[PDB]
Amino acid sequence: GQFRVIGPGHPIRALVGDEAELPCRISPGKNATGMEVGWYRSSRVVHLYRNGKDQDAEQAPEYRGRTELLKESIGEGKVALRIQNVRFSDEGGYTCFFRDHSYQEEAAVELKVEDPFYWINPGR
Repeated sequence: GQFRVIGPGHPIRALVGDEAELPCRISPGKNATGMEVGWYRSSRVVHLYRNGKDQDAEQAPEYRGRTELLKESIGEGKVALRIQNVRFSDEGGYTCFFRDHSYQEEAAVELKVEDPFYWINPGR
C-alpha cells in the first residue's frame, strides 16, 4: 500500500516509423530516482532502469538501441518509455513497474499502430 502505478488510461497511438512515448507514474507522487523502473511486453524486458541508470544488458534484443526512458520528471515519480522506429510488432500491451525494495506495483499501457504507407510494395 505504499503506492500504486498508473498509466495514461487510454491507448497511445503511433504511425509506423514514429517514436511513441508511453507514460507511467507512481501515486501518490514521490521521488522514484532510486527505484527500479521497468517496462516489459504483455516477460520480455523492453527497458530497465536501476541504481541510477538504464541497464542495457538486461533488455531484450528486439528493443536494443530502440528505447529510452525519459527521466526528467522521475523525481516526481513520472517516467515515459520512448520506443523508436515503431513497427507493427510493437503494437499491443506493455507493463510498466516501479519497485522500491520488496514493494512493486505495475500498470498496463497499450500502443496502437497505423501504417501510413500501407500501400507500398504490394504483390510480393
